[PDB]
Amino acid sequence: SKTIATENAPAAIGPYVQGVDLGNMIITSGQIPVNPKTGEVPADVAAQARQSLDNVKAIVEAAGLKVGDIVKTTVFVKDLNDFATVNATYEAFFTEHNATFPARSCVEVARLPKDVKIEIEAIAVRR
Amino acid sequence: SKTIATENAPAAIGPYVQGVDLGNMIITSGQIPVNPKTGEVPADVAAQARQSLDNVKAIVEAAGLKVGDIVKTTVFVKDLNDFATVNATYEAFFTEHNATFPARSCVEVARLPKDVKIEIEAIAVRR
Amino acid sequence: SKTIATENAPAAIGPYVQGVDLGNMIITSGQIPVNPKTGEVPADVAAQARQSLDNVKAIVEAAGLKVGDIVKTTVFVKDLNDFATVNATYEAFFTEHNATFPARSCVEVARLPKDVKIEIEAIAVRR
Repeated sequence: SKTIATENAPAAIGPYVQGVDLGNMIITSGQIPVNPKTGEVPADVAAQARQSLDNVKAIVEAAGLKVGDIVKTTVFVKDLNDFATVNATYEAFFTEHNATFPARSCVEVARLPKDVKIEIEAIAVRR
Repeated sequence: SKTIATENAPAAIGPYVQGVDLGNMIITSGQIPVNPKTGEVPADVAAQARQSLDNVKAIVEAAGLKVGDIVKTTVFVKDLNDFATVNATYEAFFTEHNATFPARSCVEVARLPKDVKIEIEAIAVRR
Repeated sequence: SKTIATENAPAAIGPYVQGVDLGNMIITSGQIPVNPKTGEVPADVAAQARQSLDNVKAIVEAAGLKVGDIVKTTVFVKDLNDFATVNATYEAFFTEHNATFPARSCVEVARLPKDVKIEIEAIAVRR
């Protein structure tokens, strides 16, 4: 197994790595909507969902996989009242990559790192 | 890898599939207590826990596995004060299937889809 | 696949096992900061984080692996305001084991079993 490290997702400053490549299975850390170019977080929940998904994509692609290889996500949100918006963005993201939708779990948590509105972790497979 | 799709669990309307069959490992989406026959959610927390477990079972069985093949679950609840009840139902469900209990994580979240009281995701293996 | 059962982590009284050994992959149950020798929970959040990590370590080691084989954790906390402290302890724990940091997801939940401040689940691999 090996660490996945890419400039295309926010740098792993704390005691974690961006993701792990286990051979057939890749697992990402929970991605928050931090822009890897600027370090900023967009205000808009739809934009946050998209930034988190782009961060997941960067890690999966750094391991040689595609968005279409993602088979399971967990989506942690700060407010389920914004879920229609998140769902629309999430759906669009997968559609843009001609990807079958992953299996998913979705819950509203009390708070997320940096007070973001969403955090998404993903599992992808080579086969 | 392939999608698991069964009439025996609530249809996957949003941007997700019910579960994924990765070869040896099967992963389900987080199941909420929606009845696949009627679309209704039972009021009772014990009944909700059982409906979620039945939904997990439907997906695992659609992949050719048994409840006894489930090795890890995550149980998200709306209120840990109802956990004795949930635990009793969960225990009964596994016992009914002559199944070794899976590894498990349990947390109280702020809110769940459709305001349900429980959501359960599961991992099962063929070997 | 087989159950992992060790006297070195709190006994699995409810309907769960401490962890599962799936061959290459080991998955633990969500560990809470209960001391396996006394059954008590330390007051201090740093001490709680360390007790949870020690419990994870006991299960991983019972399967023949090391802390350095842990590749993904999920850390559920009661209060993200205590996260700097948790992070410091978590970092120290991995460093003490000369371990590459795992991938990680971190969220604040509404409540945890026994009103603890942290629960940590982990995935480790042999290869």
